[PDB]
Formats: sequence, C-alpha cells, structure tokens
Amino acid sequence: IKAFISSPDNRYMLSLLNRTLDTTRQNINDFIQFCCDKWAKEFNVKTKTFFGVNADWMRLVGYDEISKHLNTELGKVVVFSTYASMGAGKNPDYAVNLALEGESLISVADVTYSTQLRSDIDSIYLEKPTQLLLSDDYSHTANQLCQFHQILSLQENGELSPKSAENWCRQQLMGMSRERSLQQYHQTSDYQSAVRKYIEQAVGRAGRTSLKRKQI
Amino acid sequence: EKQTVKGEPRFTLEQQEYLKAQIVHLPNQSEQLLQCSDAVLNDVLIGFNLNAER
DNA sequence: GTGAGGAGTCCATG
Repeated sequence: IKAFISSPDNRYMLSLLNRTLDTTRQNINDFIQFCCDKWAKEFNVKTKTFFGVNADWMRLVGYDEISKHLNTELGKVVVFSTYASMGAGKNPDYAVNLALEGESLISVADVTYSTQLRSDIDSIYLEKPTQLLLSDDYSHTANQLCQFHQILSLQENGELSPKSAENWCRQQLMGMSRERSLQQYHQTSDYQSAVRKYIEQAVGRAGRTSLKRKQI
Repeated sequence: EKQTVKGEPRFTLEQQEYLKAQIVHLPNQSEQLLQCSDAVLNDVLIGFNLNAER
C-alpha cells in the first residue's frame, strides 16, 4: 500500500487476497485505515479505501459506486477482495473524465474505436493462494469419496509412488486433519501448475479496454 | 435483431420474428412456477378438471 | 508444541 501511494500518477489499485476483511477484523481494518490516512497526509493526495467487498455486498449495493466516485471527484481508490469473490461479477470498468485525468491516456488500438471511452485497472497486488485441495460440504461420506478420488487420480497419473499413496490412504481412513493432507499435497508437481494457473487467470481477467497508462 | 451486410439489413421483420421463436430457456422448478400468472394456472386447472380436488 | 492458515453455489424433495 505504501509503495502504491508513493507513486504520483496513478488512480486505481485492487489488491487480491485470500481472506475477507470485514467487521470481524475491525481492529486490523482500523489499523490499515489509520496507516492510509497517515501516508496520505505525508504526500498531498486524497485517498478513499473500500472495505467489505463481497458477493453479498455486490448484490446489495452494486459495483457502480466505485465508477461514480471515480469519474466525479479527483482521488485514488484502493479495493480489498479475494480470489473467489471475482468469479461471478465481470466487467469491472468505469466511465472516464478527461478533465480530471492528465496526459498519460495513450490509446492502444491501431484502428478507431466507437462508443464511449473506458479504462481498467492499472495496479494489482497478488498473494500466494491457500488450500488447493477440493472438499465437499453436503454430508460426511461425500468428502471422503472426494479425497479418495483425488488420491487415486494422483497415483494413476504418475505423481505419487504406490508407497506414498498407500500410506496417505491408510492415514486418511483412520482419521486425519486438513493440515496433514495439505502437507502431503504440497510435495507434488501439480501444486505448482495449479498456482501458476490461478495466477494466470487472475492476471488475465484484469484489462479489457484500450486506455492504458504510461506505467502499469 | 441488429445485423447488416454491405450497409443493408439482412432479415425482414417476419423473418426476425420466426428466428426469435426458436430459442427456449429452462430455469429451475421454483422460478418457472413464479413466472406464470394467475390466468395461466386457472386455465390449466379448468382444462384438466383438476379444480374438483380439494 | 507440529503440520498450515476459507469463501461460494445449483437443484431436488413434505
């Protein structure tokens, strides 16, 4: 956050996370708000921070508030959200206002584009994901079936020797916790591919316009 | 509804109406019942002689 | 202490 605020010519920043920062974490929210206020006072800017960005908040209030506050008053916006939250809501764009913007609005398309002028994110924070092993929340047998299916698929493809697979199955049958399962999973080569896929999907979904800044 | 070829509309109005009458949409059971109005349910109940049952 | 470190959803049945 401090590194972003140090940058003079920027307006937007969306820091993807893996936990929801709501009133349940009001203490850390207040700590972050106080730090942001102090850092804004250090420079000469006015910054507005949005908290509690969830699916329920999106369906109750709407995403148009950020767009309304972006093209009406000069300032900078910081948004906190998680990976799974941005799975059902698409097109996070906003109308532009060339009077407030500077001169770093270089068009990218080689041909003329019709309709209005719109932009997208120019700064994104990425975080290492968490548990990537599937689970079920319908009954007690379904979860065990899912775990056994994952173990057998990993053994079949070739990422686990028979010894490791048999030991993992025996431990899972006689009672086990999530931490041991994740520890066993993290030592294969599928974990890196999953993390890379998630990072690629996250970075791809940001950027749908042709009004790109000088620096991203 | 909107499509042009060489700056000229491709389909007429009747052809557009025929084209738009070939696509269906199937939601869950709960929403389908709520989409129906009172007249449709009343007509169906009268037609099949289901109004007798209490 | 020893591992790791959480939100999100579709549909059927009295």
